[PDB]
Amino acid sequence: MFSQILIIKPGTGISPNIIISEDIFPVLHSLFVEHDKKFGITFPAYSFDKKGHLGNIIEVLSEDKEALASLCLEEHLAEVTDYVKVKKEITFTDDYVLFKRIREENQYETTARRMRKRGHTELGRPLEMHIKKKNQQIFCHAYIKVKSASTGQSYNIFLAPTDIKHGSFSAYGLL
Amino acid sequence: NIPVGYEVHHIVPLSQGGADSIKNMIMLSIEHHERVTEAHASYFK
Amino acid sequence: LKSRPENLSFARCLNTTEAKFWQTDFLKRHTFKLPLLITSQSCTLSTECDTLRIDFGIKVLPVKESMYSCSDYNYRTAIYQKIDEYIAEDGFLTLAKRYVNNIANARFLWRNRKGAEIIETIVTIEDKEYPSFNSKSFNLDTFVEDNATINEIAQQIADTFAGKREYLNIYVTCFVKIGCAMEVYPSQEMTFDDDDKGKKLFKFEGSAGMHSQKINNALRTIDTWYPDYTTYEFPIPVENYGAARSIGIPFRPDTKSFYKLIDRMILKNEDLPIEDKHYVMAILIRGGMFSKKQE
Repeated sequence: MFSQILIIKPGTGISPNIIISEDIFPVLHSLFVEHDKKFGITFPAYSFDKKGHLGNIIEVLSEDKEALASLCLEEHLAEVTDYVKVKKEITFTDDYVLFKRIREENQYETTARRMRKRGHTELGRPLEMHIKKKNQQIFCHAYIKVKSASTGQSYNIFLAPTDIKHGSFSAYGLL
Repeated sequence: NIPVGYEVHHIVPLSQGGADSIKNMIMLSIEHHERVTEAHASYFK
Repeated sequence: LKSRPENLSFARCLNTTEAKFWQTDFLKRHTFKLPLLITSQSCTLSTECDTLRIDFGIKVLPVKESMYSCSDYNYRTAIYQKIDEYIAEDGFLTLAKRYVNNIANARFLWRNRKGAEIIETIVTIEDKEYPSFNSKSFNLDTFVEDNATINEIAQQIADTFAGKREYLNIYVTCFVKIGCAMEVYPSQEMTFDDDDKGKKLFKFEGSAGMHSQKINNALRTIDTWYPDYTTYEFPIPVENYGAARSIGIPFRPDTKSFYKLIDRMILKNEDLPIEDKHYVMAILIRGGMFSKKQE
């Protein structure tokens, strides 16, 4: 579990979330889908509250030190030197908190046709306020704005830390 | 913070002279709140 | 001299004009310029040109007579004496260099700075075109005092600050290349409306522009002598309590809030380190209504 660290430079003029969702996330997603994807994403500043604030520090994890060396995080990122800082120090970490995606209900009219094409009951208005239940919690965690690379759209990825120390990672990096 | 699936409901309705004091409400389930509200609306109105 | 007077108000010494945007091409930026209209409105750059141009100006006045209102003559004499001591000590060169460095590194571009491939700013003083700036090669935290043109502008602005001339006019223009048919980020306005809560951008003279307050806030981001600076290593905008909304920690909450420094400087007449003098003179440059109750 060798870990490479990136620090978001504060007091610049752009919120750290925009820098995360603009340049770092597509680059790491492309590097993950190019490579085995075994690298994991860690946020060693997470602080859940009434609102799930993200933090300021990015960590990437790998089983192999040479895998992180070949990932070449020092390479590229030559235009974000004034916003994020990379360091050439990689070491095995004692703690590695993984993050899991909490993808959920989409919308009313979005799910309307795909629920009527199988669930022919046409329930309509009642109990669909249950969706207003679930989002009420899910709109309290940290998320990332990401554009759909393939299907020409954009959506939000909601994530939360989990206690499972090992597993299979997604294309983005979540467990 | 407020627990998920639980809402604040006053035992004495505010529309019928309820009080905004600590001793006036108890948290209830997401369904039982609706049942109490519908029963009170049916009784009064 | 036992307390601050009932009325005390200082006018600002660095006035900034509102900005406006234009569209052009990098190879023909010296020839033509096209307006950048506003299209939940959201502005965007046209599909032919690929360069955005921002023009604005600064008016500078001397600091000594910049005091607007005061209630006691002894306080005015004490303030004038301390300002004279600061002038005789250094000569306003450090703050001048920091301001011209904030101009040079183009901190006023804000969100439009990120993602650009080339930036070039031109500053003209008294119909004299100074050499151009490559604003990309400028770290946001460095405060280098070695550029020749930076020193040339710094001497003039410091001389205008202290007592040498009654006014100075600075005109700044900048070309930033972001690509073709991209999106720019103008300023916004208040939303007291109960309906249509979408963003309403700033429409200055029909085109798209940026507020003068935003440019001034970007320019006066030179405070580094705050406590715990070695634990953070980034300049903050100059403010009374030193509050920074980017993080959420007031770097000068009680012991280094401007009121107690000015009280110790004037009423107690105690000597201060040069960092505190820099902070107090920067605050006086910004201006305010540092007034007091009847006690």
